[PDB]
Amino acid sequence: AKYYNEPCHTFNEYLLIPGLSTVDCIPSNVNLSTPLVKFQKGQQSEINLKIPLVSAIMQSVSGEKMAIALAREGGISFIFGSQSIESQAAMVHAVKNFKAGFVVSDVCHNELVDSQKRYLVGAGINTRDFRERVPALVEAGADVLCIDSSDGFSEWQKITIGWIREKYGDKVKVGAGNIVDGEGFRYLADAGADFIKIGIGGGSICITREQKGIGRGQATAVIDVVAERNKYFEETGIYIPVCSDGGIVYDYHMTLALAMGADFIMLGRYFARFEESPTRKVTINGSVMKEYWGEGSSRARNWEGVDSYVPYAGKLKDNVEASLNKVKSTMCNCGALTIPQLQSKAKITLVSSVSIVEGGAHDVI
Amino acid sequence: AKYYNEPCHTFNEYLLIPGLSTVDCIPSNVNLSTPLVKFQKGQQSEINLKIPLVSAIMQSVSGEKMAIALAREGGISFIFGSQSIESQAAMVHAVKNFKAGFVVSDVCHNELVDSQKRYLVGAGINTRDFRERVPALVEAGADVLCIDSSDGFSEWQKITIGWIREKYGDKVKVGAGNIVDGEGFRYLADAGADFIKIGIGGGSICITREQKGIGRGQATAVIDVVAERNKYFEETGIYIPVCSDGGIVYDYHMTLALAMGADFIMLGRYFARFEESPTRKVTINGSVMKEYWGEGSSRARNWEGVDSYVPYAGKLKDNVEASLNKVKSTMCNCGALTIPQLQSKAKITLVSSVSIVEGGAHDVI
Amino acid sequence: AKYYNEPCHTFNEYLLIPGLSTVDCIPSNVNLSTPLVKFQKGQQSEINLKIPLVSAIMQSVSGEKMAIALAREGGISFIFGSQSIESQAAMVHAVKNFKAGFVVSDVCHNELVDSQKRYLVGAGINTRDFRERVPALVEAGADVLCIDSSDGFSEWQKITIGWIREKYGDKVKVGAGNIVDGEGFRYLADAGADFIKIGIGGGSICITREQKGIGRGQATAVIDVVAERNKYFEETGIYIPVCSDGGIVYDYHMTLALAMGADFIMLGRYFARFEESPTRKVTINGSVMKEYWGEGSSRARNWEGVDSYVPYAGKLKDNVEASLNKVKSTMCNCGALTIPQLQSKAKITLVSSVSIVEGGAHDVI
Amino acid sequence: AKYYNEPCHTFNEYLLIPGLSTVDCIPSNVNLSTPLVKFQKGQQSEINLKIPLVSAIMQSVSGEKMAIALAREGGISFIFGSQSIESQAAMVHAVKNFKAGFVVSDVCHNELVDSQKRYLVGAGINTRDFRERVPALVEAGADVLCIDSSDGFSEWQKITIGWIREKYGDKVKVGAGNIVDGEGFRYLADAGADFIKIGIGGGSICITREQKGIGRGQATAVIDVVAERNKYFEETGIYIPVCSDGGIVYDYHMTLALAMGADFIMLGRYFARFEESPTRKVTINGSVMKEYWGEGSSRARNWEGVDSYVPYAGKLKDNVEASLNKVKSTMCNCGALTIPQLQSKAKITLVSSVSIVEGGAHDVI
Ligand SMILES: COc1c(C)c2c(c(O)c1C/C=C(\C)CCC(=O)O)C(=O)OC2
Ligand SMILES: COc1c(C)c2c(c(O)c1C/C=C(\C)CCC(=O)O)C(=O)OC2
Ligand SMILES: COc1c(C)c2c(c(O)c1C/C=C(\C)CCC(=O)O)C(=O)OC2
Ligand SMILES: COc1c(C)c2c(c(O)c1C/C=C(\C)CCC(=O)O)C(=O)OC2
Ligand SMILES: NC(=O)c1ncn([C@@H]2O[C@H](COP(=O)(O)O)[C@@H](O)[C@H]2O)n1
Ligand SMILES: NC(=O)c1ncn([C@@H]2O[C@H](COP(=O)(O)O)[C@@H](O)[C@H]2O)n1
Ligand SMILES: NC(=O)c1ncn([C@@H]2O[C@H](COP(=O)(O)O)[C@@H](O)[C@H]2O)n1
Ligand SMILES: NC(=O)c1ncn([C@@H]2O[C@H](COP(=O)(O)O)[C@@H](O)[C@H]2O)n1
Ligand SMILES: [K+]
Ligand SMILES: [K+]
Ligand SMILES: [K+]
Ligand SMILES: [K+]
Ligand code: NA
Ligand code: NA
Ligand code: NA
Ligand code: NA
Repeated sequence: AKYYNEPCHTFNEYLLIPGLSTVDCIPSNVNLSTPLVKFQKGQQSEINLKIPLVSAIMQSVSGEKMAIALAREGGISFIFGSQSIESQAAMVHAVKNFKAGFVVSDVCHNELVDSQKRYLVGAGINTRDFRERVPALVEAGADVLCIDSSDGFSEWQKITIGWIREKYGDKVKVGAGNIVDGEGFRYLADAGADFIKIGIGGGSICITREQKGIGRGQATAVIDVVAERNKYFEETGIYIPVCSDGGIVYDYHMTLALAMGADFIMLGRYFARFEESPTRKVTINGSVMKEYWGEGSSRARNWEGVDSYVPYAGKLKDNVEASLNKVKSTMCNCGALTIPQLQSKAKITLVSSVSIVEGGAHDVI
Repeated sequence: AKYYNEPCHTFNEYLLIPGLSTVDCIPSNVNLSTPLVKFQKGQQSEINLKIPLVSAIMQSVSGEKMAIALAREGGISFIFGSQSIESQAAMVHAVKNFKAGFVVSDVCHNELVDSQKRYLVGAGINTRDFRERVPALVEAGADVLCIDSSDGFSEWQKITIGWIREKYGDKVKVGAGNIVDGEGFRYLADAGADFIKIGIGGGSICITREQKGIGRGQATAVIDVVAERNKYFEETGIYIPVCSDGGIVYDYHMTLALAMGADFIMLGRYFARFEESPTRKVTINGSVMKEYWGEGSSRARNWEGVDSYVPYAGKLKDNVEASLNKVKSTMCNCGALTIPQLQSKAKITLVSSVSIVEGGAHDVI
Repeated sequence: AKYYNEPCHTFNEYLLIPGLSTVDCIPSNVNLSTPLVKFQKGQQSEINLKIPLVSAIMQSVSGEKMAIALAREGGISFIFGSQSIESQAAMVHAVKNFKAGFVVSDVCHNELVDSQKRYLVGAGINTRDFRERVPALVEAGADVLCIDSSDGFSEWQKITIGWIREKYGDKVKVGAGNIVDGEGFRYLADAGADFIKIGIGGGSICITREQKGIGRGQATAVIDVVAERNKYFEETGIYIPVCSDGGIVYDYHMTLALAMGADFIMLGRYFARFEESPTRKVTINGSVMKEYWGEGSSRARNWEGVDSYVPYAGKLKDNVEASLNKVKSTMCNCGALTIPQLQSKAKITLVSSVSIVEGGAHDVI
Repeated sequence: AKYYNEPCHTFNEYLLIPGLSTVDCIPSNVNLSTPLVKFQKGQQSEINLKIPLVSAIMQSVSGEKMAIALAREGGISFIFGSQSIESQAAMVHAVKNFKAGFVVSDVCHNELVDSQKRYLVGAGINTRDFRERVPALVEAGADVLCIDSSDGFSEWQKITIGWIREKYGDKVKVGAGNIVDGEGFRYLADAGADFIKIGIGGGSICITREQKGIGRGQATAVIDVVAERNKYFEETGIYIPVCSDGGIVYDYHMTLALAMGADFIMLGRYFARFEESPTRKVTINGSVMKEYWGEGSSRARNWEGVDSYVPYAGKLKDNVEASLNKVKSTMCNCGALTIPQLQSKAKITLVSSVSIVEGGAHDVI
């Protein structure tokens, strides 16, 4: 077998060490734009998010209301593919035609839209019924697709991406994953993926141990994939955006993920807490909660995972603004006005096993 | 004294990183056959389990019902030697002649059997009364034997194996152990053991600390012994199968043990939970349990250990099938269709002390 | 991004290994004097504390009573700058003119005073209203100033120090910070700071995680900054005193901080517990407590942090004497009669993650 | 300051890996004799314990009854020096003349005795009143002395040993300590100590943190001192026995300490639990306990430490026999018939931070 020189680490094990903060670096001047799909050296990505956040490909997270609310703030949602093809396509259609009208024939500056001023939206696909699902999603106006899988290091993803390239060329964008090391990244890169998703085991509703025992600390996975991605860019001139998917517990984990090289972040739990998630708001002994279940739970694929509750946080807007203000502020502490500058200048340290306690409040009531 | 460069590690500290999964790798096509006894280069083992699981040499685990139920699924049981010679021989006889008849003279495709279609069965032996016990076990039809001891790195095991080789040549198969490093493996190998058992301290009912303070993390022990075993094979052309005995807490620990090089796994607690274990099913406040005690407990050698209870799991069959389906699935994630292929391709990483939390469910109710 | 070879560590992870204790080293002969502001090689600092302790620049810690009580024992207080300029200046004035009289016009041997026998006092300043605040503090008789910030690695601190040097030359002393590595130290050194404050995240009332995720273990930060400070001294002949700010939980952490190279220590919680802190003494179910809130709490900047309680410890005097007696005693165990000698001779070891338990009381009721 | 390449470790972090156990190694044939005082190459120590255990120099442990009971089993006690000179001398006298008679003038094979068949006994001394105390202890018949201190790396110990050598030459044996590294060992060795005591912080009733912050993991201290001791022996031909003092929680820690090179072990808590300790047997809610307080507690030096209770274990004899049987058994697992052979052959591994759980009982009720 093959072993590694170092054990893997998660986001909670790192802290950012400040760099020189210049007078021009104030939160309001920080630009959080980031590339969504691959491009060649010297070019810009055809699709750029205005904020580096995308909602997870999950029944309990990315419905049409979520896709609209997130696109309004500059991010994009990946409508879950764990439903009928007709049903998923309808959600995509509804998001693409939201600015049309509520009836029949009887102003956000950071909104993410296409040349027709329509909100951008993504859609998850699987390696099974893609020959039928993909065309339906394209016709519905889906702006980007993403193969949804726990282990993307599969010949099935290569076949799926190939079928798409052969039928649509580079006109249909498709993300692939998840992978956790350079090998996996490289395989999906050569296969043609437009962006590669990183992460296995990190998800809040994912229990590696009580399952198959596959996975890797999210930080180590990101750092490793990013290095491979950069090597790949140098060899081929092709820059493939990568997504850190899962494991985000605190807002600062977002800054860490971006600093380590992730272009954007995929979150489930974070977004499930919002009013706009498709789940039910349930009140439990004075506490308003929201349902949250993984795609691996029996409750999902009935059309490996856990079914739970997350505290209600209110509307997506105020929460995302609060989170990103903290990211922007930290970026300035690091001397960065943009994500690429942060990825270049960030000073990232690992913290001791016997520590972390000093970081929080201690010896006080 | 002699010290080591690295501290030892247990199974819970590792995770498997996926490899390329090909289209032909589906769980149902995974072959879990594995060698039980040593053979020369270019040959096949005279005895091959159909599944890499064997039940522990314990009074509370391997009785005749267990031996039958496990052999039916492709594994083998080692009838405990902590009983009279006449008593142990009778159990072996009963298993060997089960397909004869229930009265007097008045279709499982993965069953493990001999050329006479009789279920295979093993039997534990000790370094004391082997001159009387061995012959009785052979006459009873025991297919394989195994010296049962916590520290097999002993001249007593060499003497026992020698007496067997001198009286039966290579016609009687005998496993030896337990050992935890290359030195111990090598000693029992040169002594003639047909398979070597790995593990000291890992057992669920074993408390190293509150005892002698001998032992080693099961993962490190396996990895070390396997390297020595491979070196030995290269020098002599003799391949000695090794058994990871104890420390298996979760199903994925099985995949880990095999990936690290263990040919098969010995379990006690896992099998004690089944209907077929010889212990009593006792109901405690709505919870049906089964008794489980170690061979080192006073409750056993009365014919060092602990006496406890394990939750009833039902019949052996459905449980073993569920466990192995998960192993097979993980093997495909690793790009392996067989155990040898898994041992060759597995990518095994250690996980941080400050982690493991990310792996399971977190920040959710 | 930039990574490090070792994870950071906190004070709780270290222990001092004794050196040769000579007959002349008794606690009463230990000199705890230490430099407060920078000087050139061959000179002495214009200001020397008699004890290496200074109270934090916080509303709940350094009021006029605290400044007087601490100066009497040989330390200095930094009157909080999170109040009106007129208000802060009045506190400084009151401390400077305390030995004048209680009415109107109708003997501590370790006291820290100026050439006029008046108690020394410091005052915190910010990078915003310094053009108005500084002059007012100088006129009031402030002996030393200190820019109060969580991330001193800022162009704003350079501008502030510059404005001070241009208007007052080297006649007005100003400390800067906080920083946690050589880079940050070097930047503030070249900027002209008279002393540099070390520490981000360590504070008892500071929660890095639930915030921005910036920081570093206090021990590692001190050790790193001190090495840079020593390198800087060798290159320029300028010795810049450094302050370990925050993270002190136990008295021995004080000895550790000094041994690692910190010239003096800044504490908040430690001093808040005293009668002389400006907060209210509140009795909670038989326990007399004192309020303690960080400057980052909403309760403070209303003229990021937490509001809490700390157990009442009584008057500053008896507590500081008890603490320093322990430091002095430990210094002799290390063969040191002075702080510089301790920094030179201390033998400092890191302790294992799996330990620390042996250090305290164990296996006893 | 001076730092180290590795963090220190305690006994709980190690396990012994078995070696070849020969047929002649049975517990009853294991010899636990060990040297108490220094000797030259080619010679034997003038005093050899029959078992490697000595009771701590504590008021709550080593009284006359303890000294008698322990000497009967082959060990020696160090009558506490924290009492009047007349009082301590009387205890020594009583032990030396126990085989005389209970009234006035009106058969253990492992007993430790002198040429007059009298039980051996030791006595602790301090660096203060030794000019009066020593003569009184010698006249009383004390067989060996030991300077009692938490930091033996002191010029005071050199002066004390010197005064003894000048007045008695090498006729009076005196141990010194405690130290935790090669430097300290070397200093007391050159000073003339007959044996050197290792350990600071390990004691069950010692709380390093809540004190001065001096100390080192007991295992690391022993390993380091032993290496220095062996180097010293090679350079001078003088073999100085060393004592691992404190930190023994389990019986296997005894085997570990000896395997790492300690010639003998000093214990406090272990012996306090016995009927023969001078403290009071107190019954607390059905549990018979014994008082146990450190020499650093105010309760002691009233003629830094804690006052507590330890569960009653009964008579010293049965307990020491049980403990040593386990040590002897483990020694055979390691292929050792004597302590020197164990120190030479022991294979000692460190165990992972994330482990230790596997070692004990797990996943069972
Ligand atoms: C597919 O959605 C995921 C993803 C993206 C991830 C994980 C996961 O468990 C599931 C659910 C797993 C399912 C439905 C089993 C099918 C499969 O193999 O894909 C994970 O651990 O990392 C990433
Ligand atoms: C023999 O069965 C075992 C085995 C196989 C192992 C251990 C163990 O404790 C016992 C019971 C120990 C007994 C009955 C003491 C006799 C002996 O020395 O064999 C263990 O720790 O690793 C493996
Ligand atoms: C300024 O006072 C501090 C200091 C000195 C430190 C920290 C901190 O949180 C605050 C409060 C932080 C505030 C009021 C936000 C403004 C700022 O950015 O300065 C810390 O973590 O290390 C040192
Ligand atoms: C002297 O007895 C000890 C010993 C042997 C040790 C320690 C200790 O705390 C005390 C009590 C400490 C006292 C009475 C203070 C006087 C002194 O300095 O000796 C310890 O930590 O390691 C070893
Ligand atoms: N284990 C499951 O059932 C399941 N369902 C989804 N997931 C993974 O977890 C991610 C969400 O993680 P989280 O809640 O944001 O930590 C998803 O985008 C996906 O990669 N895991
Ligand atoms: N300590 C004991 O009393 C005892 N009895 C059996 N054992 C060991 O534990 C193994 C079972 O481990 P487990 O329950 O499967 O974790 C046995 O095969 C044996 O090697 N240990
Ligand atoms: N987080 C906050 O609100 C806050 N307020 C003050 N501080 C920092 O904490 C220090 C006090 O730490 P402590 O209480 O002594 O551990 C201050 O000197 C400052 O550097 N942090
Ligand atoms: N801290 C104290 O008050 C105190 N008193 C004794 N000791 C140390 O602890 C040892 C006993 O340790 P333990 O109880 O056996 O773990 C003593 O021999 C001595 O070195 N420490
Ligand atoms: K900065
Ligand atoms: K795969
Ligand atoms: K000393
Ligand atoms: K052995
Ligand atoms: Na903190
Ligand atoms: Na998880
Ligand atoms: Na202790
Ligand atoms: Na165990």
